[PDB]
Amino acid sequence: MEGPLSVFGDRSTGETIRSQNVMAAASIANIVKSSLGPVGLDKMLVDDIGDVTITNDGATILKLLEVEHPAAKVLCELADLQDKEVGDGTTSVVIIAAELLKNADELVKQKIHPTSVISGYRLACKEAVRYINENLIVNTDELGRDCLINAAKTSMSSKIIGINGDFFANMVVDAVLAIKYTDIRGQPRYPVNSVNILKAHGRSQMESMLISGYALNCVVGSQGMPKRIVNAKIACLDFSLQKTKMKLGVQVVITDPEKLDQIRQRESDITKERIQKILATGANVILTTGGIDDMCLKYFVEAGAMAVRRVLKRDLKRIAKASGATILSTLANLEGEETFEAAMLGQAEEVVQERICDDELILIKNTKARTSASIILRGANDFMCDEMERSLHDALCVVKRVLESKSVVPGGGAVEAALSIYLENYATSMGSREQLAIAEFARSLLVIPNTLAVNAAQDSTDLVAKLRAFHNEAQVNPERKNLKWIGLDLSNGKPRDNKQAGVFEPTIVKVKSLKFATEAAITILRIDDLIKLHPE
Amino acid sequence: ASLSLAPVNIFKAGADEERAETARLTSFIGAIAIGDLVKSTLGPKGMDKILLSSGRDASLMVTNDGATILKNIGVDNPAAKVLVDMSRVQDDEVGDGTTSVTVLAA
Amino acid sequence: ASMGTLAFDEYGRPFLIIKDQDRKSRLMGLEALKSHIMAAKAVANTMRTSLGPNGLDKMMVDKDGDVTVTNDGATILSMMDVDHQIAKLMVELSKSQDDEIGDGTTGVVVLAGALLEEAEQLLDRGIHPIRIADGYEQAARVAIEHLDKISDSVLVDIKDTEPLIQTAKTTLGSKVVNSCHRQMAEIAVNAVLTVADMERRDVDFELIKVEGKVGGRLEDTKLIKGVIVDKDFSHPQMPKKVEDAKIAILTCPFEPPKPKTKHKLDVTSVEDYKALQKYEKEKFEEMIQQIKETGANLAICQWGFDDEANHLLLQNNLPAVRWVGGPEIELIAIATGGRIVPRFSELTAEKLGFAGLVQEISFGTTKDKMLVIEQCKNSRAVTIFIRGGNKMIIEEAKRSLHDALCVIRNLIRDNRVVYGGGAAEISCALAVSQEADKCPTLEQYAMRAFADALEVIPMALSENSGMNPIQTMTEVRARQVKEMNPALGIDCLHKGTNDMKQQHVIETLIGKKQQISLATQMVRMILKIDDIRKPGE
Amino acid sequence: GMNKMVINHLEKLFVTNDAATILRELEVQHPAAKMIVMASHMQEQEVGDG
Amino acid sequence: PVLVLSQNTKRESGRKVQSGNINAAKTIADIIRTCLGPKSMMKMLLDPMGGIVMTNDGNAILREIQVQHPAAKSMIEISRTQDEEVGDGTTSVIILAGEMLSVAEHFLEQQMHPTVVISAYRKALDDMISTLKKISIPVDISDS
Amino acid sequence: MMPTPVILLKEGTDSSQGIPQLVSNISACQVIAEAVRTTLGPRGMDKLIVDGRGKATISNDGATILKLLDVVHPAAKTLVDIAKSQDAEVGDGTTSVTLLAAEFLKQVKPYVEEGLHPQIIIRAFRTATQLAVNKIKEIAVTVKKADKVEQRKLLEKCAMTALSSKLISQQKAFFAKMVVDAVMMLDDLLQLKMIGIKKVQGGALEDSQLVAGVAFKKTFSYAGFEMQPKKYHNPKIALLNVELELKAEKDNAEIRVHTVEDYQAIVDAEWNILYDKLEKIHHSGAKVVLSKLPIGDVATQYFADRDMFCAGRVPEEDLKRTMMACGGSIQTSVNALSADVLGRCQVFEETQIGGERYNFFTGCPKAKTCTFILRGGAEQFMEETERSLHDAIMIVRRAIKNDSVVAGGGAIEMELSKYLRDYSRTIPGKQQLLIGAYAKALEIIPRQLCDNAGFDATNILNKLRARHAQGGTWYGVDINNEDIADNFEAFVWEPAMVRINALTAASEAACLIVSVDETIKNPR
Ligand SMILES: Nc1ncnc2c1ncn2[C@@H]1O[C@H](COP(=O)(O)OP(=O)(O)O)[C@@H](O)[C@H]1O
Ligand SMILES: Nc1ncnc2c1ncn2[C@@H]1O[C@H](COP(=O)(O)OP(=O)(O)O)[C@@H](O)[C@H]1O
Ligand SMILES: Nc1ncnc2c1ncn2[C@@H]1O[C@H](COP(=O)(O)OP(=O)(O)O)[C@@H](O)[C@H]1O
Ligand SMILES: Nc1ncnc2c1ncn2[C@@H]1O[C@H](COP(=O)(O)OP(=O)(O)O)[C@@H](O)[C@H]1O
Ligand SMILES: [Mg+2]
Ligand SMILES: [Mg+2]
Ligand SMILES: [Mg+2]
Ligand SMILES: [Mg+2]
Ligand SMILES: [Mg+2]
Repeated sequence: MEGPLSVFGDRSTGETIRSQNVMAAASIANIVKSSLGPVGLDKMLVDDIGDVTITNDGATILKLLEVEHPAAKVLCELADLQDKEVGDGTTSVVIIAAELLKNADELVKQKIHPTSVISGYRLACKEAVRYINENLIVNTDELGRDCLINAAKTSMSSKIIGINGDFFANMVVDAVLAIKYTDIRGQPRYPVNSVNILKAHGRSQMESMLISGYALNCVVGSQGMPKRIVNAKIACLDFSLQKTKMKLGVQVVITDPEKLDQIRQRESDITKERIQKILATGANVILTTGGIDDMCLKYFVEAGAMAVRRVLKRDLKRIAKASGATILSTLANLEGEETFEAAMLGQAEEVVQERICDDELILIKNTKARTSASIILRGANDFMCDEMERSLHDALCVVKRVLESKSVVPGGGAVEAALSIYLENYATSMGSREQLAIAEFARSLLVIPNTLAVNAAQDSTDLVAKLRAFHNEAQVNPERKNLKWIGLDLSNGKPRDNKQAGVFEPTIVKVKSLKFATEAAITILRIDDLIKLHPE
Repeated sequence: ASLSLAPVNIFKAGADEERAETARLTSFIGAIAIGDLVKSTLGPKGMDKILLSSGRDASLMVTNDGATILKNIGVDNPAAKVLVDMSRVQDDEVGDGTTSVTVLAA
Repeated sequence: ASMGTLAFDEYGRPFLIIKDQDRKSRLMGLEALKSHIMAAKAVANTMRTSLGPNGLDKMMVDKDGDVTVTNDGATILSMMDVDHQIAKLMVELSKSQDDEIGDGTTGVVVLAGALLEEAEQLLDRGIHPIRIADGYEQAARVAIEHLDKISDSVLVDIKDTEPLIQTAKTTLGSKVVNSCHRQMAEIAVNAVLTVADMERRDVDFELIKVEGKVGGRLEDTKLIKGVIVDKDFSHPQMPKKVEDAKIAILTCPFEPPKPKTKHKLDVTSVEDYKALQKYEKEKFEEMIQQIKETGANLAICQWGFDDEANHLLLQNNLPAVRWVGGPEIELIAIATGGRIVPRFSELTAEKLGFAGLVQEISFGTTKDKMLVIEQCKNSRAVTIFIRGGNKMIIEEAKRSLHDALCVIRNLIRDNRVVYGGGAAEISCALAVSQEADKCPTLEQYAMRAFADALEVIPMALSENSGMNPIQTMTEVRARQVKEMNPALGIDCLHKGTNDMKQQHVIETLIGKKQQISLATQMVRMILKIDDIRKPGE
Repeated sequence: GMNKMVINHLEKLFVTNDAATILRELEVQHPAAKMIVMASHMQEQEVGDG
Repeated sequence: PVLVLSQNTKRESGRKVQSGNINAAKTIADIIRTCLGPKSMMKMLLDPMGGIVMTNDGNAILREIQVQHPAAKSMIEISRTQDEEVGDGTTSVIILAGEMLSVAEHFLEQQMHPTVVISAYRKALDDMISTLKKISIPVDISDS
Repeated sequence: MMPTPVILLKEGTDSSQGIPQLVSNISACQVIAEAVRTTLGPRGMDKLIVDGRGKATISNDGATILKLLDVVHPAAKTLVDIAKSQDAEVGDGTTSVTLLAAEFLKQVKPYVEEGLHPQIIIRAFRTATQLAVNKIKEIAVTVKKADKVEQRKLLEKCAMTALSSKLISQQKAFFAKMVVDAVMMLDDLLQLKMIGIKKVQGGALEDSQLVAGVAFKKTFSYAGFEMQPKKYHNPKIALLNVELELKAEKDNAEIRVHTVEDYQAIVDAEWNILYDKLEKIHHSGAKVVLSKLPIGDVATQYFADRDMFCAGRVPEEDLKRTMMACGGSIQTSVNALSADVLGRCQVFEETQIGGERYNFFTGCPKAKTCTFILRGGAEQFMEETERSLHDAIMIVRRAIKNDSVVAGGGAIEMELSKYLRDYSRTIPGKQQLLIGAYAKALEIIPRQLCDNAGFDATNILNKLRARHAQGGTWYGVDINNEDIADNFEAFVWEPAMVRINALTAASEAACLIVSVDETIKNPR
């Protein structure tokens, strides 16, 4: 180019590229800042075609956005990773990463070396994690089940299922406890994403349903089939029930016309015999991942059974695990024959086709050999229903984390204020420039209560000053250590004991948020040059 | 390095700077072109040229005078311009030798 | 390069700060400094081959295709169509050297380029460009004092002009006119000494008319102690030579008088008409009679005249020149000792000039005539008539002789003289090295760089002369330090000896000091720049 | 009250919280709004404030 | 050009967005406001397929018209929801939603927070449900 | 955010409103500051800007740089405006003002983002500005001796400081002595038009000079000017506004004659008019003649024959300076040329100065005027020299009128930051944060000095903050030692009004920018 370096592209270097990266990260964080906390508000997103999406989920927003800058794609992927590993905190992690970037670039402008800023950030992250784990956790055993309900309500605040939290939290907790299962190693496991979530516009939110059992977004294959069965014997099949076609390497070549008739009839009698074998054991409900020809549906109809086709593999796996059935890819035993044992059947106290507003689905109720849970969300339109689904997924992940790790922390900026105080006091011991880096980490942590108050339309300065005063008193006066639990009350603009108010978050949320935000800040801060090659 | 072959070009769009061998090349080629043009008019058995201007008047001259020939051509090589002016100054000083001075220089 | 502003906002709203910021460019910091240094080095390496006797010329072509062959650095850089602003600064630097001195226009550029090339390595090692500039200023002061120390003095008298002729020959050694080396030096010296105010120490160049005419040979160039004009006598039957000419210099057209104010002379009768006719006739006769009664044998008007006046001059034996320009009228007055007369009534025998010869000169087969006025008594004006085979060598001869005249002027202004051939530069480099050794601060590096830059002129002379630069320069430096002789330099002409005092290679002390000072000041101004902003296209 | 920086079609800058000035320097194009602005300017002419 | 989001990505925010959504909703309402009750008048809609739809049905009208504002899209979607669920009230619902948003615009201009308005709306909805169930009357479905 | 059949404003009106608009204004101001940051201090660098015509300007002057930048941002125009205002009222501190304003804005940026009311911010800014201004007026050192040697030392030191940032820093003692002699030889009004600054390309900075008199370039001489003499040893000088040449006696004048005798009489009458003017000028005793109007060739030759000097088309400013120097008056009529209206100098000369011819009037003892003659190797070299000297001259004028000096190198800024931190630790707690931010902002001057010098601004600012709290008020950055030092003893002196006006202007700009809450661009 014009410079001696003949690279065919543009080159930014130094404070130019550092300021640019910080500008990008700030842009991404300012997109989502307005959707943080019980007073945050939702966003519309239009996909250039009229496709509309209402949401409060920061990960969802940053996935839907079309980002061009790499330093902002980094934060988008950070939010995605937070959603994958935790399920909540997707906005807070982005805000914190951006604020860490801001303060770190301020230090680099003051000419503290980026290596020193990075060391200080690493130290502050480690010590904040340790201080949380040692001073700021509450045992869910000491608190009981209202702890789980409070964690769910805290996660649901800032969502469109907020005020109805009193009831949605009960639903979420019941569902996670229902899908609780213990495996080998005797460890309790709560495999969310096994709770099924269906959406159906119509009745109000409060009319959403918790299904003790399973809900299938499918219908019977023939209108002549029954649509309710009580003592359901369930057969889960992973193969198709159709007129049998010889495989690729097999050809029929007739030289005696008298065989054609029997061959053609055998092509159907094979599947007929398989279906008869299945039905002879007592299976009155047959779910299939594959298809079911009409010829076969007629067999089921005449038998008085309920057959369902094109079921999804994951739905089938869940129904099987929940009812006690065995998914069969083939009717084939270790004796080279074709049989179907009654032990491969599952059971359920009822299987019905229930009418939801303008569609129909199947409900498998009270499965034995395990308890399962499904949730049918009911709102005013698909936008509401989708946002309810996302919020409920967040709440389910939160309850799962609370049950896996039995530690919670208070919300409303309590943790951030306590960490700000403790780290601004702790920086005095570590070096001279890492000291400044740790102080800036502490100050950055305050962006969460600041943003909460700003969104609540309150004096962020005064509120966060009161918070920091309380937490400093707690950290300097051993007689008032109970002040740690104080955080923001955004409905009144006054600090409050959030452990007694019930504003709880899983420790893993804050810990992983901090770790990921620090990693993102470090990677972006390490960049001091940029070479953008002209496309080809 | 060099004025032209440097990471920065120091010139306005349309300028140029021929360096040592390129400059001597263009100079020798221009001068020798002028000389080869103006010879074959030299001496008793020298032959004439047709000038045949290309303006809207399309003047037509049949000359054996080297000064006239060089004056009436569109020259763009600087060394060639030098030789042309030399022949003109010869024609001003004396009236003969305008082809011999050019051939000698070439 | 880089753009003015690349954010467009942390909120997505338009961020427009500077007008046409998207079309504008910007370079900041060390990359800007290195771009400057690269441009300056390119210019300096272009110029360095035109340095010294064995230096070669450059062929400049203007917009309209006119050719200029020259060795003059100022003329080259003025004809150069540069776009880089640092190259423009270097052109201004050379022009400044030409204004102040009239010689050194290539040395200044070479030295500035070398200083910037050394600053390049100093900046790579991490020194602040201002620290580099300050070390360069310190070393420049040291070199200036060393020049004052090693300087010599020459006599500027009009009796023995050999030192001045040697100086002018040194100045003209590198120019195409070294074929007539001593003739050109002699005429430059005689010109300035004829027209030079010794008491004031001033030399007015308006009194030196440098005229060129194609034809003839360069050896025909001569000094006329008087004036040459591009005119001929007004009437073709007038004589072409006038000896012992008493000259009447007039700025009144030989025509009937005319008021400057809007006037209307009214004719109201045949008697008025005849009176007007007779008035006109008698005016012409009275003008010619006044010029004759003054005793003049020659007239020189500035504004031309008509048929009656021309024929009356011819009849009265008064050869006459018309349409002479104001400057030439002034020069003729100054040369002949005459006074310029605004009207004939004011003309007297004392206001006349005297020239022992006024002649009309031909130039072969041309039809163009020139008028020479010479053999004046004590002409304080002079003319240099240059001949040659083409306008290119004529123009180069003009500018080379201007260089020689400017050098003699600088001698008249300050007679102190340093010896050239790179000897002065080597000696100043030695002095700067010694002072850098005695300097304990961080400017040591800048001063050593200044010395290594001062040493580019002897290296350039050697290279242009085909010798090996490093070998020759190290040997002559070693000889200078061993046997103390700041007159040891590069034997560009291969005379055997390295002694420039023996080869009569002579420079002006003010010239060398001005070279060093200008190079250092411009290098400082360039190093002080760390941000360029330029409009798009 | 906070100030506003209105830039008119002539690229001139006005930094003020004077209502009548802001209205003058805005290019109000809706006729009913123009009528309200006429009222505001008549108030400015009659009284100077309000 | 060094952007952070792709060009064509336009982001509005604040009371401009709130008032715009409320105006879009109440415009959707004003479209079919006159199609409610026994003395309503027909509307002739022109399909893109050269067809014609002469109707009084709120959901028919809103389904045949096309919009680009996402708030208007949401209102048309809730009309579709009402029609699919109960098959009546498709314009009463639209008008009620428009009026509720209109009256909330007041409190939004008066510095009240949307979450406060929403909590009030939900309390009021629960109490509406209670009052309807209290004032309802039974039916003998055997009475043809 | 919805379409309307008839829109309120003209289509194309772009309105930016709220906290985002305010933060963007602050960012634009940060950009404008960045554009001049690197020029601050003795280690400051120059900027090269080029116009559309392709003419480059090279400057260390912040006002110049910002005028040349085609700034269009409505909020960032305010920094350019306050730099202009500083160059107007003081003549130095133009970079400091912009840096301070932008740093105030940067420091309050976080609270603006967190919703702190701009009215509160501007109230705090006003309070801290009043406090800092009163503190400068209180601790400024004003020697109450009125001694002439000490007042020349003071002016020389203030000028050396004002010049220790330019491309003439290696000659700042020289140029400071010259600037001081100039402003001390000016009259009470200290008119800038009474100091002439000629720029003669060619020569060295040390070859530049000050003329205790007047000097101007030769003006289009006619024939005979070289026959004129060029040195006079006690000349009397005729300063005129008179065209001396054969011309139409008047433009609406028409002569009408019906006789050749009258015709000739009229011709001779024109000649006698001119010759009578010339004879009066000659009999006034004046050996030098200067006219604001042309002097023709006839008059030139007349004066050459009388051995007089004549120059026409002399510029009005050079004529007024010649008048103030030699002690006469400019005459539109030559009918009363008395010795009271003639001027006088001890020496008049015409000399060669670097390719140009210049007329020198030297030896005027009653001269209330001086003319600088600046040498250098480039037009822009001489222009930046002139700008540096203008800075120094304005500084010296302000110091003459109020010799109240503070110390530089950031000493005064660190002292005020300490004082304002102290004051802020004694107030409720909302204004406390903002006045502490003001204090931290004041530290941008020594920080930027250390940055441009290549030091560790952090360590140096720690040293300064420590030494200013232990007792000691004139400690600031020492550039050549990469350390700190008592700058009042090192003689880094700065008129108090410089920093007073810098703080005033920066705070006013910050208050304005922060009071703006909406930007409405109309379509062109
Ligand atoms: N009832 C409440 N009172 C105060 N703060 C709350 C409350 N509920 C949630 N928060 C705060 O909101 C922050 C995140 O809110 P939200 O946007 O819902 O979560 P996410 O970070 O997953 O987007 C948490 O830091 C939490 O402290
Ligand atoms: N009759 C002749 N015999 C031999 N040589 C001749 C004769 N006439 C001319 N020449 C040669 O020809 C040359 C003249 O050729 P010409 O076309 O006039 O060239 P130019 O225009 O350069 O004078 C002279 O060098 C002369 O020696
Ligand atoms: N005869 C000579 N022998 C050795 N050196 C010479 C001779 N003549 C000139 N030089 C040197 O050549 C250098 C370049 O001067 P030159 O290029 O001729 O003039 P300019 O530098 O003004 O273009 C001078 O420093 C001078 O010392
Ligand atoms: N010799 C010096 N040592 C330390 N600091 C200095 C010196 N000279 C000037 N300064 C400081 O440099 C700062 C700005 O200098 P300068 O660039 O001249 O100001 P501006 O560009 O605003 O006119 C002043 O605040 C002054 O304190
Ligand atoms: Mg959340
Ligand atoms: Mg020379
Ligand atoms: Mg008012
Ligand atoms: Mg109805
Ligand atoms: Mg200054």
